[PDB]
Amino acid sequence: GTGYDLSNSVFSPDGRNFQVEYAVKAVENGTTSIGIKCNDGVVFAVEKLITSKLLVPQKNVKIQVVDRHIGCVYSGLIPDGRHLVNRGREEAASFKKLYKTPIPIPAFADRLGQYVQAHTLY
Amino acid sequence: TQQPIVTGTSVISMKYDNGVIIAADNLGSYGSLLRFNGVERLIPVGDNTVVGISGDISDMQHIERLLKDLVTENAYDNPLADAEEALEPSYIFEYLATVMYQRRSKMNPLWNAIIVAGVQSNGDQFLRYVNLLGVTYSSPTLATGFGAHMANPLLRKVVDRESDIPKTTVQVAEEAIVNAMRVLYYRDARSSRNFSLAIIDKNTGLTFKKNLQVENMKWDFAKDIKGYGTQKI
Repeated sequence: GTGYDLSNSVFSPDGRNFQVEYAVKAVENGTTSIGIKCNDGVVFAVEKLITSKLLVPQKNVKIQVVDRHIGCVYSGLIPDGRHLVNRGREEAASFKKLYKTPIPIPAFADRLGQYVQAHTLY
Repeated sequence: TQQPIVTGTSVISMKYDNGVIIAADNLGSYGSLLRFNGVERLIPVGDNTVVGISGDISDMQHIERLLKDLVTENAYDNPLADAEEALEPSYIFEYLATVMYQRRSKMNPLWNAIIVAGVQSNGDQFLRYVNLLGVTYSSPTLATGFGAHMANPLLRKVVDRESDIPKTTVQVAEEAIVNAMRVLYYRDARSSRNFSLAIIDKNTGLTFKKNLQVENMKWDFAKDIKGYGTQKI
């Protein structure tokens, strides 16, 4: 039969989760953003589209910081990205409160990974 | 429902023509044992505020963590974090005063007395007190604990009213603060000789002096005191 793509957590006959794959399509319809790791740091850059001259130049900042040492940029549905950063922030704070040291990047990654993956379970 | 364990004594401060000065010794007492000699009780927030805290040290350490968080969280999605939308002394104060009163209303206070000294973006000096009960007040001079009894009378001879602020220089103010700190080492059994002082000026900004020591003390007269009444030798 069909219908394996109307509800999130459902596995299709070939083991794919169609709703996640359609999410990816929303990502591919968005602005490009990149990241370049360097000899002692990282650089983030993003293309911001100028829908019209009415946009106040340099004000709709898109790149976001987490704690004081992490930068985050994303492509797709901007609001979803913000949502993701809000959680990252709560997650980074939680880590600092209990362990004193600011959140390691690999640990932060997984925090974001687990939350995102959680949204493919139901 | 608690009781303070490691404690910090006086925090004194006064406002002068172009800023405010605040000082506090570096001791953390455990009852009558002058246990820890390297405790910093003056907490700079950004470049325009210093929060001086007396009372329970574990609670001061908590307030420190809270202040560092306020700074992290204010930078978030704030392109003007190091400019127009930076934390003002009045914001830091109101926040703390809110926490203090909420904690007292839950019968679990942060056992402290705090003075927030700073300079607002338009140049106004800011000096305001808040304690474990959520009580707040402002005055040209403010001191907590023991210092309220001995430092205020001294600092007030310099700035007795609002009109006296514009007639007082940093030199004069710092001199008075430094003398009060000496008087407190003389008469407060829970004081330390080592202290920290911070000046927040509308032109020169934040100058934070660490490792100061009370000097120029008068103890020589003690040689001539013998007995407690009739003893002659």
